[PDB]
Amino acid sequence: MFMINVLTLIIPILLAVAFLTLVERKVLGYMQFRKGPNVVGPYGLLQPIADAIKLFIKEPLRPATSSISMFILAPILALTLALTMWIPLPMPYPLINMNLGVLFMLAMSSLAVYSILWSGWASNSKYALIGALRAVAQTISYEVTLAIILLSVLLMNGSFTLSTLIITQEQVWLIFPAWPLAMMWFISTLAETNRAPFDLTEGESELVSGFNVEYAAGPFALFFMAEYANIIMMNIFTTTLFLGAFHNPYMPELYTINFTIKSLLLSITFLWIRASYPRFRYDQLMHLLWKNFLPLTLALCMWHVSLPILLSSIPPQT
Amino acid sequence: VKQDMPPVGGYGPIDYKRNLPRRGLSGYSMFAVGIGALLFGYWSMMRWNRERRRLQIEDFEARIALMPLL
Ligand SMILES: CCCCCCCCCCCCCCCCCC(=O)OC[C@H](COP(=O)([O-])OCC[N+](C)(C)C)OC(=O)CCCCCCCCCCCCCCCCC
Repeated sequence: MFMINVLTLIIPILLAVAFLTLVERKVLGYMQFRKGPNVVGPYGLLQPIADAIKLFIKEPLRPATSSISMFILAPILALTLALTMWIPLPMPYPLINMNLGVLFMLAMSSLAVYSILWSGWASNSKYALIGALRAVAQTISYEVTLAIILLSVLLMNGSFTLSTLIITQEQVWLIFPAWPLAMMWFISTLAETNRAPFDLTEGESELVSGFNVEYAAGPFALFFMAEYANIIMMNIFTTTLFLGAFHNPYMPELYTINFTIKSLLLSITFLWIRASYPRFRYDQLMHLLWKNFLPLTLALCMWHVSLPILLSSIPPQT
Repeated sequence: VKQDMPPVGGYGPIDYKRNLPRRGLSGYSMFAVGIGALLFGYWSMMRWNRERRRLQIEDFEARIALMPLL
């Protein structure tokens, strides 16, 4: 019975990833004064099916100079970590109701970097090494500020449980008292997933393709669905953190519709940002978070740890 | 004869200058809006957190009443 629950969790997110490829292509085309795919089917509904069937009947092309074991393990680890880290999200009831879901998602987001790193190192190429080291630089740029942002915004919730975050935002949204943390969190989620303007790993300008330049079709699709499932999970995580919707225990479909449309708007905002900005340099991103975001994050952390004591508004931990 | 020529009065005006309309508010307005939003959020959070503390105290004293039988 739990098998039914986990398969009904993991199949619609793959379908969502494919239709996210469709929506990304069509919306990005329409923002560039042109049209997206509409010839494959009725309004292009069959383009992701054609892409998926095409990519799984092509040659795998395992290189000779690459360590084959890590070359196979890295996309498997990427897709796996993209799968078993959707679980603690309350929709409105999570599949796994972890007591420490926030730290779990932090740890498994730290673990997903190793797939990119071992993909870059395993395939014996210089561009893959450059992409892997740029991923390392991006991780050391963003991780500490991301964790302090989460700690400062969880001081009003009471605990690390993601299920109690709806109860915290039952009266008002959490973006009203923590909007600078919300903006910094949005930039951190943009830089976490290597999305534009902080791509810097699959750079088609400075490099050819980066870490996945030696990965032909079949294994290359795994990184694509891992990245797109990652951006959907960041959108849902940001929606739960800062845009908590009204929850009725008798009608969970209201909360499901509400956070579904909010996460869709957040993904639309992601693609809106993608089409409009030039790519950051990966040394400028390093000085962005470590010099501008970090002092403000420390000041806001001290403000948010001295605020509930000041106002007799310390939230319960139960 | 018939050739491609401009008319007697010439053509209309053609622009060649940079046009940036400078749309938006001053810094004081947006900073005051942000401060007001922060104050409203802080007040709502203080009220809801006090209510949640009272509810937690009620649940704890319910457990206190239920303890000896268990
Ligand atoms: C989740 C909700 C929605 C969030 C926003 C999402 C939609 C909008 C997205 C916009 C596009 C973003 C694209 C990526 C941009 C990347 C660059 C970037 O972000 O750079 C950050 C830039 C960095 O600046 P920089 O890169 O220009 O560096 C300047 C460097 N020097 C100075 C040396 C030249 O700005 C910040 O770091 C600001 C962070 C947020 C600040 C919030 C302040 C709130 C108010 C505080 C109080 C102020 C009053 C005074 C005190 C009063 C006390 C009572």
